[PDB]
Amino acid sequence: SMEFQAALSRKVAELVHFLLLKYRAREPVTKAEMLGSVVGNWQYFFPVIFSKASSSLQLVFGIELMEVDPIGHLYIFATCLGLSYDGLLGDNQIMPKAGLLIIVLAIIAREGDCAPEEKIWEELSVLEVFEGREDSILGDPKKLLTQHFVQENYLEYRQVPGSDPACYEFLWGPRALVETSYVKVLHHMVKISGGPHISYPPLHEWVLR
Amino acid sequence: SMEFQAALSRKVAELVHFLLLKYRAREPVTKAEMLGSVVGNWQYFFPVIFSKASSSLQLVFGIELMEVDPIGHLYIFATCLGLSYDGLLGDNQIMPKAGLLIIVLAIIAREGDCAPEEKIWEELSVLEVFEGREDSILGDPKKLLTQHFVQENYLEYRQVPGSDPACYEFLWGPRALVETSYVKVLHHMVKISGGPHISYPPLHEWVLR
Repeated sequence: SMEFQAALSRKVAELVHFLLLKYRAREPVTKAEMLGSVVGNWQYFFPVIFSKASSSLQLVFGIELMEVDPIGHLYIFATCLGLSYDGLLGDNQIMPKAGLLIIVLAIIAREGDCAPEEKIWEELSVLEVFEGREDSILGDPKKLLTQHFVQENYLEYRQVPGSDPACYEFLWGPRALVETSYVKVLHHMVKISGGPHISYPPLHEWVLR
Repeated sequence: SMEFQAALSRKVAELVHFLLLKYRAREPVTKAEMLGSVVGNWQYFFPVIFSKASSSLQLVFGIELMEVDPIGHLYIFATCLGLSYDGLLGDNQIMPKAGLLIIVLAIIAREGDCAPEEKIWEELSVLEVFEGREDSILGDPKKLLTQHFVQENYLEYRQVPGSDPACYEFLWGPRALVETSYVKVLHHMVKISGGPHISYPPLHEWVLR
């Protein structure tokens, strides 16, 4: 189970890397090409592998794999919510950033007009992508990442008006307001997570015994 | 020696942290305040400690400590070359970025109009500030840092014209050209490193024996 699941997950990660390379080249991709990457044995597991990889693309990277030919199984890529930014730099092997941008936008939209930076830090600190490197000499990578988002005008960062000592908050920047909307971001979050839960357990009913 | 130098360097790092806090608050600082941070014993070593800390500020962080009152020993701060950017974010404990920005600008100015990104990566990879975290899932921190500099318009990043497959290069952005100049950056580099060296050894003279 644990070994077999490790090997299966390795195949998933290989397909994710292959699809990311296709995305960088702005090349379409077929099921047949993907089976030309799922080497040997694991052909039988293509439905699950594919289904995981696609999911990863949406959730981690903010990239949507879209079937344009159901018969030939031809796929193209789009950035989630149509954003004009994916955080890439030429052909350098760095991670697309649109998923994390959308997560931050969603936290802000959940809170209202703005969100204290502490809420952003708390929410981002639970994501495994930061792999315990908060203590980097250069600076906490999640905060430098939000700096990326502020410099691209998707976010605005400002002092909370009238705070002493100074406190700071994030709002949607002009580019975020032009390219998307509160309803589209919140809908995307509800869609790609599945309907949420955390329902309270039966501590709301009385046994009347 | 090694222990004593470790303790002395720890005092240097404490003074660097204190001066960085003063810089964030845009507060002036006196020698007397600094001795109120060099706790106890190490008062006698204030000349060397100070001299190291100040040097660090220039070389690592791109911050110049400037004496405005020789009698009272009052100091203020400036960003090196007068840049309007230091890479900070509110009161978050992240490292000022102006020194690394100036290093990149200097590599470009050394090469001419532009520099291939590979030269930038090679030169940045020798700096200990990146502490062997090139393999971060989020992306290589030195490349994300250059992304900071491109998004602030200090750098421009573009494909090398006519390259196949695509190669990429860095040039000075409009903000860098407005705020400083090639001569000022190259002079700053010559100044803060001391006059360079790496002179060839006596493999250029003939012993004529």
